Amino acid sequence: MDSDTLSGLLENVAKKFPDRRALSVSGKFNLTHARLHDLIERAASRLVSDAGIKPGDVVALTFPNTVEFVIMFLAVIRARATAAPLNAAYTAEEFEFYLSDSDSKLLLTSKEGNAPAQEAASKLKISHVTATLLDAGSDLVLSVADATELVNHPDDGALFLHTSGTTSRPKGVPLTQLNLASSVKNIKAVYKLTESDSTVIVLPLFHVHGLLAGLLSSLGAGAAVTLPAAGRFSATTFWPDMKKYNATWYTAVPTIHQIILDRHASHPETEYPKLRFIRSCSASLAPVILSRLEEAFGAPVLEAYAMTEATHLMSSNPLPEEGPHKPGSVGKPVGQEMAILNEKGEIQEPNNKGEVCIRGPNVTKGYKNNPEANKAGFEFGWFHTGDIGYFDTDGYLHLVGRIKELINRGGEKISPIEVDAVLLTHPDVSQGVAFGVPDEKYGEEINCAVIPREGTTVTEEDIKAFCKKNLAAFKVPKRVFITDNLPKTASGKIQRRIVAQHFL
Ligand SMILES: Nc1ncnc2c1ncn2[C@@H]1O[C@H](COP(=O)(O)O)[C@@H](O)[C@H]1O
Repeated sequence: MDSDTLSGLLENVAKKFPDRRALSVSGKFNLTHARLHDLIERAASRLVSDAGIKPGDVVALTFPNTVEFVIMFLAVIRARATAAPLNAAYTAEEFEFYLSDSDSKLLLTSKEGNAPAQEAASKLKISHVTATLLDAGSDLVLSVADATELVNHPDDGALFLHTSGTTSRPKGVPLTQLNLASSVKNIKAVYKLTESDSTVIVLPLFHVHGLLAGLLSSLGAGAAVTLPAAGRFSATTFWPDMKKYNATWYTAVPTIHQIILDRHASHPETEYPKLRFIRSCSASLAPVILSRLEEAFGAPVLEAYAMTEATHLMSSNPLPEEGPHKPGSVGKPVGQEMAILNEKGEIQEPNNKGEVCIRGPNVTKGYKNNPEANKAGFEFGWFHTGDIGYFDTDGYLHLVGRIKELINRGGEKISPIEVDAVLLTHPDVSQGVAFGVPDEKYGEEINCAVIPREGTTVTEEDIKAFCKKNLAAFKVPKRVFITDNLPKTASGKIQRRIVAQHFL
């Protein structure tokens, strides 16, 4: 059943499991793998014959998490075109930038549309076409007027995204059919996803975590995916959806797991479904959150490490049946090479820190139009992640942090990851984030911000005293900012430099 293109893999899945459920919209749609497959084929045929989509063309998509997004995403890559999913919340200015930068030739939206995206597309003279799924007797309806021997090549572009800009400049990342097929195989393999598995999407599908792990790897296993009725995560409908659609796992970022834990505290379900595992990725999972999750929902919590340039998955803790999962660790490399290198590019022995570097068929060939970033980031096939970590003697990776977020206090580098984990263990802390700030005496100093739990009162001195009991003195935040809100990216991450800037 494996293939080196995602479209080929999905064709194999549809032929083997045509009547298994593939894609549900809560309360509304329940598509099987054959039905979904054919909706995609017919939509791709319309893209080629009626919307003039040629191999190598880029098609932008901006949708909530909907059935139309799934169908059209897969129709675009099936037509040998590159999908560029974009955040529906962008301004017309941002849409204009991303549409121009990706070389999009077409903009797809729902029937309801998106006014800023359409404004940007009109200005750039990029065609706009809408997509609507009506009922189970009809093809998906495209607003363009009136596929079989399309051949998908592994090196065809399939997915185009941009990097976050947390520590560097936002760069364009082109990913191929081969990149996608490889990551879907890796993700399926390490979690042993099969056609009996089922999940609910609780992350945006325009970022690789929700897209590759939640959606595409499920489909690639003949498994089922459910989208929330309202096109985005809802803490109140989450467990009803997980129960009704027989979910066996889910994946989220730590901030979303925290929201789910808060909901369990204020409104526990009388019963929870028994899951195979719960997955965390994209930002550090504090050990205390791992333990709270395992206690609350009774399933093993497996942390993974991933990035856009690796088409999501790089490493993961394994299934209990294959090995332990370690709090504070992101587990072992899956289906790719990984090495810890010092600044002279020498491989490090276990328990020696250095830059995490990867090599494999899941890794982008290179940033778009950025020969200097490619010369700096790639060497003999190996990509430099910008993350500092080390392997323990079991070969499990422990992340220390992004190179440019480590706090250099008088020659000693502090890990904000480490301190975050400690902050979240304070009885009255709901959220917390440590960050580096300038310091006249030490060059850099560590500060942090915390959000107290509802109805609790916390002081800077409380937090500092608690930190002192649990960290070497040099790591203790010198200033503690109390606040009621920490901004998050759409990918569910708190950006350290933004918080720092806000409180300085
Ligand atoms: N499990 C994790 N723990 C800590 N950091 C992570 C984890 N997964 C991803 N990251 C970080 O997220 C970055 C990728 O972010 P992006 O590709 O911009 O969505 C990585 O290079 C790491 O710095």
